[PDB]
Amino acid sequence: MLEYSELYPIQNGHRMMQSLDGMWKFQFDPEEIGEKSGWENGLPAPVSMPVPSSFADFFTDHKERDYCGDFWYETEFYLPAEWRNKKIWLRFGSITHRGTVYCNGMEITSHEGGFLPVLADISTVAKPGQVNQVVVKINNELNETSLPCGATKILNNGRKLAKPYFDFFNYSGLQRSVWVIALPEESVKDYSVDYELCGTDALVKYEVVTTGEHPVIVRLLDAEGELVAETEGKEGILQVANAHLWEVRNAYLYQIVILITDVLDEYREKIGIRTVRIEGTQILLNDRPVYLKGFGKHEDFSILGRGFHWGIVKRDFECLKWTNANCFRTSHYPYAEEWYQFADEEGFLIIDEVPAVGMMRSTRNFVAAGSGNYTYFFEALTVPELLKSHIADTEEMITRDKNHPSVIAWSLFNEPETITDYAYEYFKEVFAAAETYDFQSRPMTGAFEKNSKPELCKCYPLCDFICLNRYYGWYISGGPEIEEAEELFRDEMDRWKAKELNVPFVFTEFGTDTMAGLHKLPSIMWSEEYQKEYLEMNFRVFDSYEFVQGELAWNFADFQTTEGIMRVDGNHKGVFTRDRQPKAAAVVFKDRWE
Amino acid sequence: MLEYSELYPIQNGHRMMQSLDGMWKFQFDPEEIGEKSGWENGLPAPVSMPVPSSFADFFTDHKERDYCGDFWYETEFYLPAEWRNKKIWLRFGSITHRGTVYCNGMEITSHEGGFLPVLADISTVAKPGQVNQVVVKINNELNETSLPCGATKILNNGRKLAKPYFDFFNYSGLQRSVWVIALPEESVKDYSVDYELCGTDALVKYEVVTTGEHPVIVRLLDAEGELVAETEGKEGILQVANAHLWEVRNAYLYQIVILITDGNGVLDEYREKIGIRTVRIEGTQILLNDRPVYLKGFGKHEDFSILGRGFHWGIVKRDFECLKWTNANCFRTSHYPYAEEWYQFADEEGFLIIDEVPAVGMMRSTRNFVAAGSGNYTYFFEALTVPELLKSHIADTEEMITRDKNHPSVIAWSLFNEPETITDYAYEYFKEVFAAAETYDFQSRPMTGAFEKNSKPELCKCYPLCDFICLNRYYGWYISGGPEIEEAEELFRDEMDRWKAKELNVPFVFTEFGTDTMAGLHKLPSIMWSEEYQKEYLEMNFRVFDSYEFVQGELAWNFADFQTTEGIMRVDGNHKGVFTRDRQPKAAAVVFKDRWEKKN
Ligand SMILES: [Cl-]
Ligand SMILES: [Cl-]
Repeated sequence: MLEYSELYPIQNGHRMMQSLDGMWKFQFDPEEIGEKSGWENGLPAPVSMPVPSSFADFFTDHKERDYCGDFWYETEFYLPAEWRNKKIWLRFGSITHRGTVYCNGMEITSHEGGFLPVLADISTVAKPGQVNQVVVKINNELNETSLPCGATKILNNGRKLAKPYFDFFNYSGLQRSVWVIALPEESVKDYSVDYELCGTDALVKYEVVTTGEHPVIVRLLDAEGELVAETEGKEGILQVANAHLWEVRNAYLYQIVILITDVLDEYREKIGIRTVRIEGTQILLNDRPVYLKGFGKHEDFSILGRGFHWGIVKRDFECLKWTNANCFRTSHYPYAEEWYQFADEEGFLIIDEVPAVGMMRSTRNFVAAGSGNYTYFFEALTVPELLKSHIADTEEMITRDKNHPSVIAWSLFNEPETITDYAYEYFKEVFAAAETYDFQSRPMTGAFEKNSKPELCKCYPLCDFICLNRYYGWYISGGPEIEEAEELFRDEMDRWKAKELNVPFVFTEFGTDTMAGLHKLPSIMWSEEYQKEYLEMNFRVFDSYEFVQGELAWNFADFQTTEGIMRVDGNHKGVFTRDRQPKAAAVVFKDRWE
Repeated sequence: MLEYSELYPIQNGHRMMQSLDGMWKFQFDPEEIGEKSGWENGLPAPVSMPVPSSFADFFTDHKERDYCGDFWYETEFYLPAEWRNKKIWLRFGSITHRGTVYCNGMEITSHEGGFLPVLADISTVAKPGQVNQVVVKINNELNETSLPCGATKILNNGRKLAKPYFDFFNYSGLQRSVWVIALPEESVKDYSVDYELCGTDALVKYEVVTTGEHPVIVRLLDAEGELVAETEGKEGILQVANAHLWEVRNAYLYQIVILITDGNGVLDEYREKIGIRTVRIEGTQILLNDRPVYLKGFGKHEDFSILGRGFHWGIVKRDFECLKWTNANCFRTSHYPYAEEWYQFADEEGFLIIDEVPAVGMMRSTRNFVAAGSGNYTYFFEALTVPELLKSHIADTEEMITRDKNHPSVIAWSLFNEPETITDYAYEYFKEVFAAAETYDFQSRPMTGAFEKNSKPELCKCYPLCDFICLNRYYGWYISGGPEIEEAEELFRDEMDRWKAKELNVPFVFTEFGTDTMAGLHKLPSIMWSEEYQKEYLEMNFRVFDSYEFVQGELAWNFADFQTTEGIMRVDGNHKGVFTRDRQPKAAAVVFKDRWEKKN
């Protein structure tokens, strides 16, 4: 279990917080001489770099956009003098992909994983009342011992080029907000809630972790601040009579309030009373079935790359609502915590995905996810280091996101090898670990490439429901062969039906690249009309199987990828353009999903 | 009465034809010296030029693209020896806009009007069994004394620049096929058919004009070649028992055969395909074969990448497959008569045509699309140029009607588009055009024209002349667009309520309505110029149309993106197309398909 708290920062009497967002100093370190040359003390010749954002798309030259290797940030903040006697942490929403944090010259901690928060305890070096310095050494290379997976090519000048095993640009930097926070010396470290429904009434079971021994009181407030339940102890049950349940696209948020007393700490968070259970082939939310309708997405916008902005969230949610979606998948990595906060208010359902993408050794991975070629990926001697990373990223993800009502499943892989017992052994461990970290035991899943065929795949028995990525009519029998493609699709769904697994299937990826404004009569692959015809055919197949309980189309919006001959300025399978405007097919979803 | 035949060329024993399409020789004449310098005998420094085609879009520099003034074409053809003792004509489908034809050095004839055939009798100068020469001086300037109307600016270096009073590019040259043909010394010059429906049977009234006095017999053949009627005489009635009528989008064509007989011999033989059908306006209704018809389709343009107005059959084939997928039954030949092939093919496919003379730009404005609702009168029909303009307007009408009157597809003549009509000088002008048109058409079929918003119900003086009234309105675009579209609808309905209150008891067709739409431009919520806005503008205008019993047709503007003269309001032509210039469909094309599948 973890040496820090994953809880979002708040500001009350006992807990303080100050934003470090703004313009930082930035400098590339291509010869990797920073540590030995005093950069922990300040950067020798930096530039200005916005935070949060991704560094790549600001520059005007290739070597800098495509930089791969070591690079540094530095900034300076004044701590209020009133934060003596408090524990003081730096909280980075993310450090992509790995980094060591230095503060006032001292190395505080290093982290691996570029999509989950990083906590640095600077209590012993922070100078309250004075100006303080923070310096972060970051690395954005890809390998097969960390997620997401890939490789690093050295070119003739010795400069490094990222060669990912995934299909999305390797944005990196400090992409999410950065805080400095003050906690009490005895503090709430973690807590977990589970829900039971008793007719109209409800139980909120909870457990609490603290950095101390003092008694804990837990209060639960309704939307208007009035009290509805109170229990003493670090373990308890809250009784909410005539409970107001969090519903799909109709949220109700209670407020939990955790206290440590003699009052030493207070933590407050919005939660939603709802239950998630798989009965047979159905997904039950509050004991009634739900059908998932929505999109795979990316944290991706012009200029900012993966940088968080609230304006992107607002628009992306006003578009999801306009299509009448109810659900999205945080593909292929946990998002910024603000996305889940807002999903909670709006009643969207989230499949939360750990970044286990790239577990097949292929640099053009999307044509290759149906080629039939096994890459011997889980037979290699780096696999134990990889497994340790994957489990640690699952643990940090679940701890961070488990108390959001919108999060209803965990996706623990996208398009890996599953056709050999080497991969069963691997994934069995991962699921085992995820089952222990989630106090609610909500459904665990992953998304399968076409190569994980019903006859050969070893891993679908680990899944509570099964997610399929399928491109019938695009990478398989596309264009004039599109009727062959429908058959082949039905052929496979027939074989899955024949297995009588009695579990739900969700299509988590299907789509066509579509250039906005390419019209052709008759339609051709890449036009707007072909996208509509494609979707109308996948819909017919989905609607032919009682156990298909969900469609998450790929993608919500055009996004940026590694450049290559099959990628025309990124990936054009969006239903919206990258500036968040709808292609002709968005209307297809809107109508179907009403 | 015209000094030549408008009859399309055929090839039998009595009548022979030869195409002159190919690379011709071409030369600009900016100093206007060709005649004094002997260009009538050949050009001194030519380049090659495709025929048929408009010259403008081939070149890579502005001076040649935008050329305005005199320019010359030349080619050479071999006349077979066997054409001695025939009358030999050159037949240009069109010479744009005016020209003078020369054959082996000799001025044969001159013609004014850029969109109808030019016939030049070269019988005295032709040399059969030898190689012959044709040379044409063309001028593409615009003025206020011919159609279509514009003006001509002289730049500071002496260059002429066309400044049209219309919104389409001033393509010009030899835009249509060219033939040399041989006719008999006694030939059929002209004929005309009218029809009456007799239950299962039908009458084909007719009349023939020849160049001599030998007698005529007229035969009528069904679709399979079999004889169904015969009559002696230059005027007659053919009696067709168990007639197959020509019906909208369900065409049947008879062959008519006109012979000039020397007892047991044949002197001339002309064959055209025709279609029995009747057209009549009864009250507010447009009756085809005695049932009501709702017009659904488009205003078009003879326009295409590289070719300009140049004629190609593939442009036809694609454009008709698109109209059929759309479920249209109609189109208007805005704003000039088309190549004859367009009509021939509309006959096979059963489309209805409104045939438009080129009477456009009768109002002095160079940005004339912002000005058809401005409210500003330009005294256009009180100028002393007007009597000359009237004469060539009538002349183009007579030539259009004489040419096109025997196509079943042609159900009405449009004699103006967006002129000034709020004035008695304009009533007196158009009373003459309409009176002329009535006489040249043997079927006395409906005559109309299209009115700008400026020609309000209270002010207009010209709508009485029309058998039905065509309106060009842009409520939701030029008027009260974008955020104000709610208001554009109430304004529209207020105008229609005033037309209603006049109780004119005539049908109204909407011949223009549309929005510039950039393919690929998507906005949510929609904005003027987005594809989404096109669809909404349309849904709005349909609600208005459907609120009025007397609205009996809707021709959207335009079938396809097309080229205009350039300027700040024109992003590479006009983008009111429902299809792109390369004839693929924007999102509002299915709006039409669905509405029109489920009308009548
Ligand atoms: Cl460069
Ligand atoms: Cl130039």
